[PDB]
Amino acid sequence: TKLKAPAVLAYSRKINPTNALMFAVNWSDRDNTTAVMVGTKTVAGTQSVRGNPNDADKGNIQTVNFANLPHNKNTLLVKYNVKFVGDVFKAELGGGEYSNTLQTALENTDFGTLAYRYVYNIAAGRTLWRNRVGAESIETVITVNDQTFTFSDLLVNEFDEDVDVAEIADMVAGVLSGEGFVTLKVEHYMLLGEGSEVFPSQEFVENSKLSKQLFDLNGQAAMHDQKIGNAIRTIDTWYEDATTPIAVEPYGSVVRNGVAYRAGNKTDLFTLMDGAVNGKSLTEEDQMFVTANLIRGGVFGG
Amino acid sequence: TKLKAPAVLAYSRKINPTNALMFAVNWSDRDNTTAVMVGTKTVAGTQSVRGNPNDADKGNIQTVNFANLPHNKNTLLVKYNVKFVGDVFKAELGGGEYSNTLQTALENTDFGTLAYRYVYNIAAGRTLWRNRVGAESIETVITVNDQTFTFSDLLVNEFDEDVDVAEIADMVAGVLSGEGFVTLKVEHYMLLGEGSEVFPSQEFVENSKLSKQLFDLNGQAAMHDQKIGNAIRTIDTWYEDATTPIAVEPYGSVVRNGVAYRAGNKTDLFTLMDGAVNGKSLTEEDQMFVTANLIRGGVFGG
Amino acid sequence: DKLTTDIADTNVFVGGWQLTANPHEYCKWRRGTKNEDLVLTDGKWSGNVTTTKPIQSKIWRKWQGENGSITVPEYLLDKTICYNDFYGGYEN
Repeated sequence: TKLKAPAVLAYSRKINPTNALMFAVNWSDRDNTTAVMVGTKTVAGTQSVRGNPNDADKGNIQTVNFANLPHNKNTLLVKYNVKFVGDVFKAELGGGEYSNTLQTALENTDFGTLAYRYVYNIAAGRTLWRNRVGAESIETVITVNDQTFTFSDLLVNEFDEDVDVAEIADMVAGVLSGEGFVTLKVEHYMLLGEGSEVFPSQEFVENSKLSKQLFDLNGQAAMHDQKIGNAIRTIDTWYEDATTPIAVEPYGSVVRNGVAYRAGNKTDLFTLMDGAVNGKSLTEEDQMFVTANLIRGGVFGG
Repeated sequence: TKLKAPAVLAYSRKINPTNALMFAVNWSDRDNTTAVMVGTKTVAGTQSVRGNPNDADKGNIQTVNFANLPHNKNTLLVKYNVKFVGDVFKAELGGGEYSNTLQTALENTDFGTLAYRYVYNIAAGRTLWRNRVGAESIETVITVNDQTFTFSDLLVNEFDEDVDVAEIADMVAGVLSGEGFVTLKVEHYMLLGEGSEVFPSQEFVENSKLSKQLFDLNGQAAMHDQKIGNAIRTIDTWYEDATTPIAVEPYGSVVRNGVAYRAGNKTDLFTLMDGAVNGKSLTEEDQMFVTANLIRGGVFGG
Repeated sequence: DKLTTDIADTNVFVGGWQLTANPHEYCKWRRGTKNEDLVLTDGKWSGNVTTTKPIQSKIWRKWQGENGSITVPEYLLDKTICYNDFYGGYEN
């Protein structure tokens, strides 16, 4: 026995968001959208690094990218489309023995809690990352198969029971449990104030003159689709000493805190995945974690 | 012990001001706000550069900006929204092996005084550097959670007692010590005189380029958001040989004076946070300085 | 075979050559290589130094430096001495 893995085994992304475009609107006039633009501003700092104090003198003086709301509109709108996709247990490019034993292992997983946590991360505005900082009110409009759901300020770190989140999560769980797909056009309205600086996705650059460069599409401020998709799967509350939901990862790994939350304590994806294939009984929360990693995607080879 | 600081450790900015848009009003006609336009006059002159002696014969048609009040309005109005945000102890890139120790070492911070000095720098006119100079009348209106506050005569150098700043400081300290945000719409009306020349903030030009760029949003004179953020945190009167409040820097460093006040004398932020996570007894003033830096934010790694 | 009881020219019984400049030219006290000195000034190195990062695997103690100078042979001046906080000079 002991089906190990295909070395080539990989799964695809079952939750595909678009690039979250940023627009400037008013809280009452949400139809007059204007492209928030990514400009560049120059900056004179103080050269304050942790190490040597003898270069605290003279300017830091460099250019960065900035994106502010114009001072005639006080609301930031974030447009994206999240497409949940079915056939989640089939391997896109992995094998056909290990994948179907994993399919039969997770065939009784609770897709309802999975879909509710995804639609809650969409609806509470967790896809907004620092744009929620100092927001009067966060209104999320989710249009799914010609049905508009409006959400007020929900508490994000706890997945409290809401009937409209459960309503959208019904078709999202129906998609994720079987075949098919569903599309969620999500519009965020946050009253950031007139002229408030917004926070689009920053870019990775090496030889650029900009110290910080924001992601843009034809100059319009936008968030990365991988950033939005990372904030979809910030549902993991089933690791050891769970306090806050972290992103669904094969190791429970957060880059920012610098510590993996499921590595070294036999609660990672690969040990539970090999156990689920080899026939030991999985509990419900780690079954949901393994299914969440399957619909996240990733090469589970090695 | 020996809790060594993370290399990725950073804090977000917690005092977020908008760009200070500048308008022309009268002293008794405060509602008619006309936007102060940056004019730009051309100056004819040959180029004189060190690297190109062959190009000094002809060229360098430069066109330098300026910004005065119009000849029918005698009051300059400066509008900006300062957004104070809470949970200043949360590290955004740091983590929680060091940032959680900082939470539990700076919980005894008197945020009342911190916030007082922030709102006093807001109200007294620290955010109006060269255009409060020579003004026969200074006025500040703060609108906060549908409350209007009026300030006329506050000397900016010392933080004297006035119950109006104190009133706002209460809700500002309640934000900064706890969770949430507060927004102060600050409009400064300074009576400089009929057609007096005003002072927007300056973009960085090269050694060559043009003489001086004034800060423009959509053609109208304004001042930088980080420059106002320099004004708000200008509360540091707790370094050794403290004469005037300086901007709270991780090294206590001012660029324009060519000296750093807290660098190289064991009062820099980094030694104080390592002392806090190693648990030696801090006084109230340096702990307040550390909390002011964490409110300011910035990456502290090495 | 070097510290012998002869006078030679670079020897120890030197006689006749003390009159000449030969025992001070061919027998040089602290005869070293050319040795130029790359100097660290406030964290900023002078010549072809290029600060690098050490492996941070097992370092117990590492003290930092801002001033001072390093003595580099002229042979290794051709390439960057690549000064580092943990181990000083090398060939990389």
